[PDB]
Amino acid sequence: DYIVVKGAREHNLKNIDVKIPRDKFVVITGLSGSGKSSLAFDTIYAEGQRRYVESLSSYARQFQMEKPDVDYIDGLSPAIAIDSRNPRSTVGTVTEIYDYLRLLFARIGTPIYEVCCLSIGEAKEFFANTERQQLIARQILKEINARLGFLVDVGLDYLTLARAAGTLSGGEAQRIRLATQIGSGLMGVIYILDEPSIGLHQRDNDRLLRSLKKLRDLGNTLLVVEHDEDTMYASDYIIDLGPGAGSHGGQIVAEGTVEEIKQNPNSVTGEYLSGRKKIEVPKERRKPNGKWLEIIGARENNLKNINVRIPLGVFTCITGVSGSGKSSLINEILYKRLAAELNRASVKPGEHDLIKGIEYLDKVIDIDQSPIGRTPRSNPATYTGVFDFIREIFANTTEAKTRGYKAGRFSFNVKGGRCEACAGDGINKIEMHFLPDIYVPCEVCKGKRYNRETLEVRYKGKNIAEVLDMTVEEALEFFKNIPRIHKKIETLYDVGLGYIKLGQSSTTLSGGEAQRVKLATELSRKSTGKTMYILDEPTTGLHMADVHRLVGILHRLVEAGNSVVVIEHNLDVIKTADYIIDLGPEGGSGGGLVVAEGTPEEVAKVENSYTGQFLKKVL
Amino acid sequence: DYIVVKGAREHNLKNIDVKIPRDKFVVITGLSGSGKSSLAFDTIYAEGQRRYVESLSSYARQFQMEKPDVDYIDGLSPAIAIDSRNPRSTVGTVTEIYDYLRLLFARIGTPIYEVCCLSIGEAKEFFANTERQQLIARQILKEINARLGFLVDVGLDYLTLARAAGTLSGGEAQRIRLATQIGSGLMGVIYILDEPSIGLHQRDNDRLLRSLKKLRDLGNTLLVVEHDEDTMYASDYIIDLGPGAGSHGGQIVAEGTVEEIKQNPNSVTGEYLSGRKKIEVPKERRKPNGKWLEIIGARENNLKNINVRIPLGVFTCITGVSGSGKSSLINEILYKRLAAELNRASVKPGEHDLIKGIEYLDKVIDIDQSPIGRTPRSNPATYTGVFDFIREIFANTTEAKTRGYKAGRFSFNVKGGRCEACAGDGINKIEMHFLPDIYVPCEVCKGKRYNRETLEVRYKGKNIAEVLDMTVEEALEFFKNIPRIHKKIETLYDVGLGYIKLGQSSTTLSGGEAQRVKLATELSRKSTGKTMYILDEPTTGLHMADVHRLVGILHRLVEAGNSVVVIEHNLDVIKTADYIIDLGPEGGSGGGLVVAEGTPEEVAKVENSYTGQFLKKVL
DNA sequence: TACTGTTACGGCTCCATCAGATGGAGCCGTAACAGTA
DNA sequence: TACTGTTACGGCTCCATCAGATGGAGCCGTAACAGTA
Ligand SMILES: Nc1ncnc2c1ncn2[C@@H]1O[C@H](COP(=O)(O)OP(=O)(O)NP(=O)(O)O)[C@@H](O)[C@H]1O
Ligand SMILES: Nc1ncnc2c1ncn2[C@@H]1O[C@H](COP(=O)(O)OP(=O)(O)NP(=O)(O)O)[C@@H](O)[C@H]1O
Ligand SMILES: Nc1ncnc2c1ncn2[C@@H]1O[C@H](COP(=O)(O)OP(=O)(O)NP(=O)(O)O)[C@@H](O)[C@H]1O
Ligand SMILES: Nc1ncnc2c1ncn2[C@@H]1O[C@H](COP(=O)(O)OP(=O)(O)NP(=O)(O)O)[C@@H](O)[C@H]1O
Ligand SMILES: [Zn+2]
Ligand SMILES: [Zn+2]
Repeated sequence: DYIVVKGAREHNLKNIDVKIPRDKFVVITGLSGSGKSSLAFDTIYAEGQRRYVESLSSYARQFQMEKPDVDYIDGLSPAIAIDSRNPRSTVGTVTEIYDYLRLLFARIGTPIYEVCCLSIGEAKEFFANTERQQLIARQILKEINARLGFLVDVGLDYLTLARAAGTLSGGEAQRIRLATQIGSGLMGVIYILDEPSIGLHQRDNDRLLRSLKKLRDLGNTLLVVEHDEDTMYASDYIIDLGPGAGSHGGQIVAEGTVEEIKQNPNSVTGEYLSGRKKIEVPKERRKPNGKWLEIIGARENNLKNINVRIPLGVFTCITGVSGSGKSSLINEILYKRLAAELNRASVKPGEHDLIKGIEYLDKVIDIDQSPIGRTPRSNPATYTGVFDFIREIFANTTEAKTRGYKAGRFSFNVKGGRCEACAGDGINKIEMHFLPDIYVPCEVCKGKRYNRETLEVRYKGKNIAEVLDMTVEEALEFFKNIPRIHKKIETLYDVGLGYIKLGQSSTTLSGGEAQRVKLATELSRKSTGKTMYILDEPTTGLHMADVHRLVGILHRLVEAGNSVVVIEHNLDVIKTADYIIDLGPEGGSGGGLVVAEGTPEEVAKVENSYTGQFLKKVL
Repeated sequence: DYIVVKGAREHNLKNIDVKIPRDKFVVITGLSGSGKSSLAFDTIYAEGQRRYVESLSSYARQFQMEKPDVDYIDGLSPAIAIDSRNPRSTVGTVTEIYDYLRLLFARIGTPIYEVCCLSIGEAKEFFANTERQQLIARQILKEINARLGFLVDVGLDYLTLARAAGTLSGGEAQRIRLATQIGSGLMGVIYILDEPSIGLHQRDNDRLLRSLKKLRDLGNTLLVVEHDEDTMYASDYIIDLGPGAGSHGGQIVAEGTVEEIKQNPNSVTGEYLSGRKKIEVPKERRKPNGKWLEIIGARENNLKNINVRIPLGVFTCITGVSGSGKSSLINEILYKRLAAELNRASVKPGEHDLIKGIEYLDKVIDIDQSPIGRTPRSNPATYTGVFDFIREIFANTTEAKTRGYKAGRFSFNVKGGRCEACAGDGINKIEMHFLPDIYVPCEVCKGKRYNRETLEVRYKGKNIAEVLDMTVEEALEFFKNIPRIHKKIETLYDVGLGYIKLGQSSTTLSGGEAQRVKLATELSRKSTGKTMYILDEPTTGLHMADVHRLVGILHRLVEAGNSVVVIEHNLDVIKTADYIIDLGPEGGSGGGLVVAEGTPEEVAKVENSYTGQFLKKVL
């Protein structure tokens, strides 16, 4: 009737104990980097999967989850966790249809293109329209029909089998994954969903919530990690972590029904839910000053030759259902054209007639939708580009000049100035042939990543390792005088990473922390007073407080005289905009035209847009 | 609250529907080859495992269970099914201790025998008696300690790591497997145990029942297939199949509590439980006539130089705990010595001083404990040796003489007289690269396994395929005149296989059917009136009716003037014996001496033997 | 003289055990060139 | 003349995809030899 976890100390958990009810819809909420993903994925899912698969084949197991740093878990059950630009990965590989087709052509084929090029619906119709062949391929046909039906019911029936999954839209891919993993008709299995509401419109989120409720009604336990109010308002239990983030959080703050979290004063999530902390709605929207940017005849992806006008110098939001061509309209055409015109980028734009008003701008800055790449040779200091300035600082010291050390001698990724015993990693690489790997600190350099000769050179009494092993808040005061490093550190501090260290490995970063690192890196660049900001889904993996910080900095940038366009599905960002362009009304071939356009109130008055009705309800 | 199976037609199931309660101890009983193993293992376990692992890695899945021929299963949960003389398989490989030791020696070893040669207890004591080594091998040590503790608690703490698992006793190996598979502390998992009471004494069965009840109290479902009264008397639900075996059974006869099965008149299991059908206890035991067989100074395995005397010409049973040296005393010494003395076998006997009374015998016949080997090129006719006589019959026909066909032309395992299209298999070998294989009948020979030229030659109006595709009951009348084939078929009929066909592939045979085939093959040999029968666990995988048939034929053989020794743990066989030799009192190094010896009443009067107390309670 | 026991050899089949490689992209570091203020 | 945008190349690391081999034993078929009645 419960899952009792005792002595949970994985990552940043401060030896906490929880009692997660069974056969219930329970969410895990908190700040970015607070401990939700650790507590759920790295402990409960890991223990359940390991315990189940330990009673299985050893070779198959080698081809499981590592043991968490926990004392004991009671009431555990087998766990399934739903939770890349790869050219060699298409719809057929993900849905396994391509494997079935290859096997069928190898077995009963008579010595392909018409099936791969055909859509899901066309292929299903063709399949539905000597008995030895049927006897041989009865199971293949049954599996093909089941997979096609699941994909059609997932809301992505317009896709083609030969299309690459790297270019696949977030909503369609997420729906396909949910249909594949949820459709098993099992009972007594704990399901863990790590942020299952990314790249999904409100209607898609509602359909996913209905599907999850149906799955839970079978007699399962739903443990989802969510940041959206819609998900947390449709659950019977909430486990709130915190009270802060990073080393300042990792313990349970509040627990219970959403009303209990609302009444709880120690929970930031409850305060943001009730309304004690809220994003202020602008009383007076910024009216356009006559400066407009027009694109005529969009013909990229599912574009139906539409005309849209985006004002310059105001807050602009792009809305619509998943697959409605928001990215195709904004990124692939506008960003590429602006980059080619201004930054002299050698990139080919999308299919369009022409764009007016380009001369009104002077610079373009963009944040795409792809996540960042994780590597142990990177940290926030290297990612944001401030590490080069810090290395120049350390090479500008009198000791560095006297000893001849160059600017590249203070980096662990370049030989000649790093601990050669650990190859600059800082820890050894002891690995197990058939067991999860372990981390052992390197005793030659004691984890400082630099040898004695490098650490001898000190700037203001601190060597490179000390400044790498200290947080952004301290670096704000340490580098106050010098303007460039101060600006970069101030951007990192304002984006919300005032607790993280400058040398934390990116592989250990959370999704929200990496997202905020990317946002700070892109927004730390110089603005000339007339700049075009194109943000594509910036509030992903971000709590409402981080969303508030991002909205504040974006509005400060807008007030500085620049223009901002945000492709966001979040109502908090949408309600603060001054001009909303809506696309749709359906994903795929069913949409690609402007359902509505205007100020948020005008779009809300529109009775056709789903976003219009959602905005009317919100306002 | 239930598992609903509809349209179950795997193997010999006649499209039946069952409602198996959840979170209960439910057994599946019936005759040998009735449908228990199919219904449980091939349907419920298969569907549960496939449904769980379909939401897992594709490559790992290739390195699952085939889809059963069922309509739908409701209320399913992930399923774990507990259910060879391999020199390259020891205790370390089964318990995975050897892999851990090899990994530890590769990682922290300083550039083995003392650990492999040491027992489990010695190794545990040694392990329990720079911190970098402990940090590196903390998980390895924890896993080693957990496995050693589980093995010790399983009741097999005296074993050595270097000992081969092929020579491992049944009780110790079964206890180790149960400890390994049961110790996972999971909840909501269906456990399927296929005959978990083979090679186990009554005390070991009781300890296993206690362990299974403890495991079920966690909130799991126990679906065991059992033939022993002790297991079926400790369950809250019984699903009895039948009413016959083979093609005469496969449907549900009775279901409910053991009292309901007792009161049910249509169930054979209930009739045997209540006492309507029972094995008659001999009123007057066969007293020895002075003929005795003495072995002095046994020194094989855990033998403590004991003296035992086995009478000649009476029913003798060997009892004792698992590992008490029953096989070591009887088989390895007596059978080898008798074979070398009489049959001129070139085998080396065990370590003993000498054996008296060998000249009193004239022949030795034995049935060992190892199961039979499964191959698609064998059937009961080939296994029992009657196929050679049938082929000689078919080569003795006038058509065979006229056409020149030899005795080997009527076998599907020899080229030149078989369907070369299917290579004598009778079906094609269509295989899937990553899917379960399928069977397609060969259209060249229509499944008759023989070409037109071979099928032209007919004996008494029937060709070889027709006589191969007909049951033993028909073959009893067909071959009535000829004495050798009549004797072999009569042995096969009396052993209980009056429904099976003469050409059924052994790979499709059940455990009880293969066991009875082996018993018939060994007991069909000629007896000279003074023969020594050494049966080692003959009533394994056999229902009480098959046990009754075997007891009847054994007692007829004894009354014919021969001697029989049975190494059996079954009380039904034991209570009908005339002289019981008990070994023990503990398995492994803790036993190897005669706890008691005498008639069943005298051994029952003994207050030290566990078998004595069990016999006293039974009588 | 035939039936029955053994061994011996050739060919076919099942089962437990051992214990990854590759192409694509993303990131860090350095170099080079051009526009602007 | 310095700051900031781009491209271009070498080296390091993560992730999805492809889609078994071997030694041991057991069984069928045939041959060969020996004991017994
Ligand atoms: N190996 C590690 N050592 C120390 N801290 C770590 C380690 N790995 C992760 N952390 C930190 O632990 C905190 C919790 O991370 P995690 O639990 O994965 O994220 P989360 O709370 O689900 N947040 P987010 O994904 O951003 O919504 C973060 O501040 C991480 O930087
Ligand atoms: N390379 C491509 N070629 C053809 N069609 C594509 C391609 N990439 C995406 N599409 C389709 O174009 C439509 C719009 O996709 P896109 O505009 O990228 O999504 P989006 O609006 O950002 N939606 P989402 O990411 O879910 O919020 C969808 O039906 C996609 O499947
Ligand atoms: N492929 C098949 N086609 C037809 N009959 C089959 C096939 N496989 C197995 N059988 C028969 O189906 C019957 C049920 O076998 P099975 O269910 O495996 O045994 P069981 O009832 O558990 N008995 P046992 O193991 O002897 O205690 C037996 O008579 C088998 O010979
Ligand atoms: N080859 C061997 N070398 C040494 N010890 C052995 C060997 N085979 C078995 N043993 C041990 O000798 C003891 C008796 O085994 P054995 O007499 O073969 O079993 P059993 O009496 O038939 N018991 P069971 O089969 O469970 O009913 C056990 O402790 C075995 O582990
Ligand atoms: Zn080092
Ligand atoms: Zn054929």
